[PDB]
Amino acid sequence: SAVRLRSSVPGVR
Amino acid sequence: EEHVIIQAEFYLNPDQSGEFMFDFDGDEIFHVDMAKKETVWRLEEFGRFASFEAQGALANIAVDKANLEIMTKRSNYTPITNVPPEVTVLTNSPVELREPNVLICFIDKFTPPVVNVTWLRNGKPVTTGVSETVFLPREDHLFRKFHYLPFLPSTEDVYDCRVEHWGLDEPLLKHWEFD
Amino acid sequence: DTRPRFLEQVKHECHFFNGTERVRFLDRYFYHQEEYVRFDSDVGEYRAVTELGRPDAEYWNSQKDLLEQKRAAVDTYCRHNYGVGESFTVQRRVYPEVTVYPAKTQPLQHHNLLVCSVNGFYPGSIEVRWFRNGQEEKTGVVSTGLIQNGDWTFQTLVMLETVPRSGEVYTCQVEHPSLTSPLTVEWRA
Ligand SMILES: *[C@@H]1O[C@H](CO)[C@@H](O)[C@H](O)[C@H]1NC(C)=O
Ligand SMILES: *[C@@H]1O[C@H](CO)[C@@H](O)[C@H](O)[C@H]1NC(C)=O
Ligand SMILES: *[C@@H]1O[C@H](CO)[C@@H](O)[C@H](O)[C@H]1NC(C)=O
Repeated sequence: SAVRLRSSVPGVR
Repeated sequence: EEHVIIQAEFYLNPDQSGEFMFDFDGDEIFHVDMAKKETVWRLEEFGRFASFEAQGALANIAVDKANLEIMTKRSNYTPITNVPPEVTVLTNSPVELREPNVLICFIDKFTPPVVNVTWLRNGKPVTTGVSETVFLPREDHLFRKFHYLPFLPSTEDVYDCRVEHWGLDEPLLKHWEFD
Repeated sequence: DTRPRFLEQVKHECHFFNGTERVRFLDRYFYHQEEYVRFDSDVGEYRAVTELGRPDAEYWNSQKDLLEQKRAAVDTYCRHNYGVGESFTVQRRVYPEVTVYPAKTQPLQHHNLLVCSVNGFYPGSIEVRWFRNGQEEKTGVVSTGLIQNGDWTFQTLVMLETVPRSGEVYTCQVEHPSLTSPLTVEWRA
């Protein structure tokens, strides 16, 4: 089935 | 621990190169071809059992690119220090004359993830049948990479794997020959 | 090209102990080789690893929805993906090929090295031992160590420094998770 990805988090400023 | 699965990403300036892959215990499960927007399984069999929506990788890489801009400023534009590779050439099985084999060029412990690799047969570049991996992550956050050359062993041929990297003063040649 | 380079890395790590019985998730961010901020599922919040990551730790920890996404990852991400890939990763088993051939430690000299070549196996955990006439030989053993081939197989060479005498039978013995009993290969002088 489908492999899920983890989000990369947008940094500050 | 028994196993580790890592979703590893990078974005590199000014090359504007970004990579996305999954690692299982040190082997590549798949990577995403960013230009083609396609999931590339390391072994073909993998894609019969699992799927991955390549588009999702694209979103992460865009964030990584934006984060790199932020961190570069924050670091006061402190650039990466070049770490040159260790290079090893080996065969994947014991060599027997005129028995098809494969040369492996292992390029290890280096950064940034940019390298020029050339296979040489008797001093000449060869490209027939060659293949290669993407840049693979290390636990020390340097990189490693594999290049492959199927070949027919003979007493008449010598081989070299030639590696160029910004951390090297001259190209590194690693030799292989029968015996 | 002497232009300076700048590198960002992200590693989302799932660590598994005893299947999915115990699972740890790490959300790790890097500038060049330097980890600057991380989420550890053991903690449940982002923590700055270096000063460079402090603004992100404070900013990210102020986002409750984000933290709950990360806090659930051991289930929705790690345990999930493990389930997806288990049949061809965790359960992957490939038998070693074992070859024995003689070699030389120094050119011109007579054969004084026995090579046990173990190729194409998965996973990496392996034990290779040498025997001379039924007795384990523990001296003079040198190896390449465990070599990853990059294609989901390993190899290793295990060499025995010895001067073969006529009649002697040497045995290379291999233990590996894919095997239910030791694999032995003999070599005679
Ligand atoms: C970057 O420069 C600022 C001042 O503009 C300074 O406060 C900070 O410590 C510098 N970053 C370093 C030295 O890594
Ligand atoms: C690879 O070759 C290209 C073309 O000559 C060159 O511009 C680039 O700097 C080289 N990269 C490395 C890492 O040597
Ligand atoms: C390992 O898994 C088995 C089966 O789920 C269980 O009986 C055992 O308690 C687990 N060990 C630990 C330390 O959780």
